[PDB]
Amino acid sequence: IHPLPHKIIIKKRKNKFIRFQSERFVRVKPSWRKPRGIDSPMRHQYRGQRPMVSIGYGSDKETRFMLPCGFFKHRISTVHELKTLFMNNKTHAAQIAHGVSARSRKQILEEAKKMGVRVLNADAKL
Amino acid sequence: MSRIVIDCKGHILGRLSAIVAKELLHGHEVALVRCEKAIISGAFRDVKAHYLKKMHKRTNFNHLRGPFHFRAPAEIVRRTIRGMIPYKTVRGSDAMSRLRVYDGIPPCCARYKRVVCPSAMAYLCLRPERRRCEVGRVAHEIGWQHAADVERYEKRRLEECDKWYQDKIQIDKKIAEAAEKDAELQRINAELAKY
Amino acid sequence: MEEIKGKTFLPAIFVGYQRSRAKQRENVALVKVSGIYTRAETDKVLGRLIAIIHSKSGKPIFGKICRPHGNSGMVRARFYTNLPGQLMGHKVRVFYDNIDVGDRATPKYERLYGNPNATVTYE
Amino acid sequence: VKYAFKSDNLLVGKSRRDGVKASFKNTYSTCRAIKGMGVKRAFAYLDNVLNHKEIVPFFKFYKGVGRHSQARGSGTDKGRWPEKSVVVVKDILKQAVSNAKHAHKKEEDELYVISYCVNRARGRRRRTFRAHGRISKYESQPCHVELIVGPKPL
RNA sequence: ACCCCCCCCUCCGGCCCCGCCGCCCGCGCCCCAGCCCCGUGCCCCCUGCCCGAGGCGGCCCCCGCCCGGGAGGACCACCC
RNA sequence: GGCCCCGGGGGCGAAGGCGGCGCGCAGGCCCCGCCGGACCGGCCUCUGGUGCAGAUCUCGGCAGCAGUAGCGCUACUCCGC
RNA sequence: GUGGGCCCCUCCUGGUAAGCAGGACGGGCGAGGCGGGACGAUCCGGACGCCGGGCCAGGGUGCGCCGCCGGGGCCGGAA
RNA sequence: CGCCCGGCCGCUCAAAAGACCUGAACCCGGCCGGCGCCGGCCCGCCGGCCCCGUCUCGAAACACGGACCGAGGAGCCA
Ligand SMILES: [K+]
Ligand SMILES: [K+]
Ligand SMILES: [K+]
Ligand SMILES: [K+]
Ligand SMILES: [K+]
Ligand SMILES: [K+]
Ligand SMILES: [K+]
Ligand SMILES: [K+]
Ligand SMILES: [K+]
Ligand SMILES: [K+]
Ligand SMILES: [K+]
Ligand SMILES: [K+]
Ligand SMILES: [K+]
Ligand SMILES: [K+]
Ligand SMILES: [K+]
Ligand SMILES: [K+]
Ligand SMILES: [K+]
Ligand SMILES: [K+]
Ligand SMILES: [K+]
Ligand SMILES: [K+]
Ligand SMILES: [K+]
Ligand SMILES: [Mg+2]
Ligand SMILES: [Mg+2]
Ligand SMILES: [Mg+2]
Ligand SMILES: [Mg+2]
Ligand SMILES: [Mg+2]
Ligand SMILES: [Mg+2]
Ligand SMILES: [Mg+2]
Ligand SMILES: [Mg+2]
Ligand SMILES: [Mg+2]
Ligand SMILES: [Mg+2]
Repeated sequence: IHPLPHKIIIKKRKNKFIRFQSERFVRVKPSWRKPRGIDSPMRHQYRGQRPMVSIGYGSDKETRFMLPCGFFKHRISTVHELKTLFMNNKTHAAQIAHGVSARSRKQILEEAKKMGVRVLNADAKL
Repeated sequence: MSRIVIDCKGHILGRLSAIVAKELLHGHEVALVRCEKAIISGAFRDVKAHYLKKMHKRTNFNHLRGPFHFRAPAEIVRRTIRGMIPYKTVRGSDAMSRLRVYDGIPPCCARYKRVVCPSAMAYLCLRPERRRCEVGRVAHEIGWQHAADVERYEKRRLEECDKWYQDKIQIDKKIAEAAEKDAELQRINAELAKY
Repeated sequence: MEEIKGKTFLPAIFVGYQRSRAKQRENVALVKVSGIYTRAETDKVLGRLIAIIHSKSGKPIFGKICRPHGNSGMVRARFYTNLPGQLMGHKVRVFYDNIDVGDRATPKYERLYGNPNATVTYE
Repeated sequence: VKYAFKSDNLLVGKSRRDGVKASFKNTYSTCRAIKGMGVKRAFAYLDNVLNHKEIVPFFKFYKGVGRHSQARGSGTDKGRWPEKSVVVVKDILKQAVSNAKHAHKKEEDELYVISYCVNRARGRRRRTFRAHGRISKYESQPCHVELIVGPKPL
């Protein structure tokens, strides 16, 4: 139920990269797009504009995809998949797919507790 | 968090204004007394023409929207200080609300301790041949209605304080006889060790 | 204020952040210390513990004097937590004595992201 | 069409009418002008409005409503006397007070108006004829009205 | 000096006095010269850091309409 | 088209909807609570009528404006009512 | 893809001249973020991944507004 | 069914699903809280920020298109 100690997690930006001028129009969604206009101020990157996406923000390769509790993730639906993917693993913890019912969440949870795997949505449906 | 009270006799308008503005922006309360005895360098006529040229500027289509030109020395000093404050922000407005400016010495300030700013006084700033004039007289030429009143009030109070000082002399001669508190000498010696 | 109650101090003022006319850096505060009119006379207040009182909750923030500024006795300081703009024009205390506040006077980037390679241990 | 007042562990009298052929803004102002009264005086006041002895003050829909002397102490200078709205609101008030008295032997002397809600309903669509061969609309704004009575708000 | 500024004259936030009648806040007074500058070229430097009431200076509060006439008037307002 | 170790997830609650955390430089993905009430996918190979802010775009709904602008042919009144 | 360019520095041609029109080596804007020149596509520096520390170019250092003192002088435009 | 004089209570049903599956946006009414984007700080201060798309040497332009919202909407095939 505990992972091995790791390097300290660094996020280079804490907020999300938001589309230009999506605060003025409901019809323009906040999902990121690349500015491509001839007089675009955010394309020119004058001062005071929103920050722009680039590969300089990527995470350190040893900590990328690591959840706050120090485990990497596997997403599973059946006891067969649980056993297979967590045969001799000490880096990932499991998660139950959202469509799995209460009846079988019981059985997955028992088998996981036996194996010694952490589950990240243990107490969803009581 | 006391107040600084400055006697504006002798001082140059712009130099005193710069001092007061910086002091206000450091969160200080400042009053200024005797604003009609502050000094503007140059010939009185040149000063006069400059202030009338200022007065010519108003909004053409409605003068109630226009720049307002105040005629009393206190508000002339206040407008000059606003020129050096960023008053359209909250910080600048607080600095303004911390100021006070006066013609003569009124009773609300008559028992404060006054100070001066010699590095902005005209007898140290201006060359002996340079002309100079006082704000009260420019104000009287541009429309201030109350010169004679301020002089009568100043005369009366100066006589009153001249009486007070005579008692003050002897009251000090008793205070000064306190060369007999050894609980004070036992530390004046310690002061001396460091001075 | 129940810890620094009896501690006498030299007075100071928080006048603003470090800035140019284009840019403003809120990591560093510009601070005025009374009786300090010279760059050379800043040696004595250099490296000293200081504090400011944040009105809400009445509690102090602790910090340290780091560096001179200009030719005229201004200093730079870094506080435990960067300061709000509301606190400008307020007073700063420079302590004559020593107080152990532990880690509680040092800035946040040095506290975390300082790179000791602090491995998250998990007990 | 459900109730908007969803308080629980209180003893209330409820009434309601859906799709009312009366001006929405007039009816809204009438209901807000009686909110908070005791039921006796709400009836007296509504009858006075009917007789032009008092007014309905107008917040929120007032461009073109005239200023009048009877608005002298209300917070605005604008009011009117909506007679069809007063008819509808009196009838709905009587229904609610009857409901509360018959559900508990509570008197009109401890009842107050504690809630109202007005909303816009689907209108009747007629037509009007404009110059140069054109046709434009001539709709109506009817309203949904509810009204709640109960014990003193504090 | 037909020029300019002020008075008279028009509007006028705010404020003051007087009628019927409680709260709070702060603690600091020489004057006048600078080619007499009269013995200078200092003080203060702790607004809490241990300060805390009279006198002297501030602050807050304090006052109806409807109704009908008119010398008043789009409605309002205004004067009775 | 296949696989999904006694044969993939589903009325012990599918798709969709409304709020909230997490992961990713990002396009996006994943989980939880509430609604809903019958279907849905991850990986490999195959196919295309495959991704919108704009076109005086098309069709539908609809706001401010606003209780606004506005309602020739002389004329009605009292009582039953 | 492009085959409408434009500006600066020096050198020129027509014109009274023009923020006019036509040519030349080199550079720039176009298609170049940042600071400064109050303000400007092109001037003065410097041409760009995301951050922490240090040094500082060009321009400047009464208050607005980040930054200073000492010393020696003086006190738009034509004939 | 009962009660007032259309309303309220409750009744069938797993459920009102009650003129009907789910029921988004734009826009609005009642109660409760407060008075544009980026950055720092817990939070109202300080700093920076012209309206996009387009043709153009050159657009914030007193150049043109665009009140709002949903769904559709343009290099495929021989
Ligand atoms: K949006
Ligand atoms: K362009
Ligand atoms: K005149
Ligand atoms: K006259
Ligand atoms: K298809
Ligand atoms: K209209
Ligand atoms: K010519
Ligand atoms: K380029
Ligand atoms: K280039
Ligand atoms: K175009
Ligand atoms: K064209
Ligand atoms: K062109
Ligand atoms: K443009
Ligand atoms: K353009
Ligand atoms: K223009
Ligand atoms: K314009
Ligand atoms: K415009
Ligand atoms: K154009
Ligand atoms: K045109
Ligand atoms: K065109
Ligand atoms: K346009
Ligand atoms: Mg017609
Ligand atoms: Mg016709
Ligand atoms: Mg298509
Ligand atoms: Mg487009
Ligand atoms: Mg040209
Ligand atoms: Mg600039
Ligand atoms: Mg400065
Ligand atoms: Mg439905
Ligand atoms: Mg248009
Ligand atoms: Mg679409």
